[PDB]
Amino acid sequence: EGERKQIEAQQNKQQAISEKDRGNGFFKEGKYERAIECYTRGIAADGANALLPANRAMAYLKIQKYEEAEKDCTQAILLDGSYSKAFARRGTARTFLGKLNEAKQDFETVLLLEP
Amino acid sequence: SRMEEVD
Repeated sequence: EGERKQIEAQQNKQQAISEKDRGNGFFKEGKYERAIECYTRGIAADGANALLPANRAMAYLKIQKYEEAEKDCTQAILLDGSYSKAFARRGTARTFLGKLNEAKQDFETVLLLEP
Repeated sequence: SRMEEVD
């Protein structure tokens, strides 16, 4: 009854994927400030997709944040620790933040994944 | 630059 409607409430979370694609569309044309919006709205409805915080972290990198990029990357890795891009981006953000050891090990983590 | 690519 309510449980099936709950699985339906799940499967309807493709909103996240479309917000993802749209935000990506904004990113590819240099419009990051709306990419982040689509990414946020995408996160609000699931939730457990690493692509959203990863890409949002990349946009954050493109607008000189690093802190926000680092937090989003950490979350993305928490969701999927097999996504090398999150590690690379977090390594970049940390490199800009002055966290050189951690950035280094994130980088050789990228090297370790890809390979 | 490949990390720059968005999936």
